[PDB]
Amino acid sequence: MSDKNLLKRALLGYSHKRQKSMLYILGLFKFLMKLSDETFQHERLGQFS
Amino acid sequence: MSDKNLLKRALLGYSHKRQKSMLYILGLFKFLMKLSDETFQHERLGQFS
Amino acid sequence: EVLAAANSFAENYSATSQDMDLFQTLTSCTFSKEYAWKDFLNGIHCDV
Amino acid sequence: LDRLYAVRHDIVDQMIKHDWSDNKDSEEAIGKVLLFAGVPSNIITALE
Amino acid sequence: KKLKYEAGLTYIEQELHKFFLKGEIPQPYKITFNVVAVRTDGSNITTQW
Amino acid sequence: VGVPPIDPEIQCAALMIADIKGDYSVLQLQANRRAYSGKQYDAYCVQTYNEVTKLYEGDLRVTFNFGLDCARLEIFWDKKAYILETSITQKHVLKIMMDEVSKELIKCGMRFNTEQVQGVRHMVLFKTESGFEWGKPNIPCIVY
Repeated sequence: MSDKNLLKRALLGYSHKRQKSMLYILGLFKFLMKLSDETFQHERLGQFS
Repeated sequence: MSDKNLLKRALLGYSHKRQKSMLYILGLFKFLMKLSDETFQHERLGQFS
Repeated sequence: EVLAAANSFAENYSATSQDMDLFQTLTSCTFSKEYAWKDFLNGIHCDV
Repeated sequence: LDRLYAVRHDIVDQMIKHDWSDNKDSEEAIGKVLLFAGVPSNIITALE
Repeated sequence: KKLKYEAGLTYIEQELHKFFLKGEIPQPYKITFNVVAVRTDGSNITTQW
Repeated sequence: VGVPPIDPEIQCAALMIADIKGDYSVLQLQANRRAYSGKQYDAYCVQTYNEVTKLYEGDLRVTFNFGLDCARLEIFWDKKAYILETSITQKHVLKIMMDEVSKELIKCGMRFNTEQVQGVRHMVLFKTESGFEWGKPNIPCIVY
């Protein structure tokens, strides 16, 4: 849930005003997703979110 | 400009804090927007309200 | 009468996603030049 | 000896000022730096 | 010097950040702070500077 | 439209234009702008090769030319010190610069002056995992 809260805060910050420190967090999350989409897809299914 | 500053302040007060007074001011603004209807007032480019 | 009707409408106003999107679009894109000039005026120091 | 330490601190400040090449002969207060940063005066009074 | 100055400047930084959240300033203000203590022999100065 | 300037493949794109298209225009442009290579030795600097030490002796001044940029290297044998100045900031080009400089120094009998520091406040050259970069390194690494 910490990652979910961080992503929610980053998207909230990206709106209203378009800063760079929050788009940095968005890019970090996108990099994490790119790393994740290189292995079995069923790993994300089940277990910790 | 006074209206635009008031609208920005009300929106950024309602955000980051789910206040009531800011919601009241936004309701006033929406009432105005409804009032702008019921006529046509074509509003060509350069005068967009 | 208009003021009273405005109060009646605004007291019971409920937030809407479309209305919030419109207000965000205005205050972030439409009135951008005006707020830029406002920030210009605010962030200037004058010494006598 | 107090004059000696004053001279010591003076040189240890001068050479780092020269390294930064920020021609600030007289050190100023934090409020002055904020006002030089484009901060509004009214919000400075509010934070005061 | 660290404790006192970083306490004050962190207070100022958080005040300015939440004032940006309130929505007057266009950009948040970032503060940084460092202290270099030259030894009385002038040996570690090159390491620090 | 030409080729956008990206260091690791500008020469490669020039090779493309020469080979598949058939016109050696981009190769000529690259040679004019950022490709000279070679080792331009100073006329007044004479080096004598001693076979006993298998090393050269005598003052050396070399101006490496790599197009619009030049690198000047002077060796003071009395002080056993070297001074290198250049205007190249790209990755593999600058890599070739200190590669050639290190080769010249090795042929001259000394090596580079490298310092491991946790941070430099001044505008210097530092080696990283990705290679060599000019600027102020904030990470503990090797600074030439």
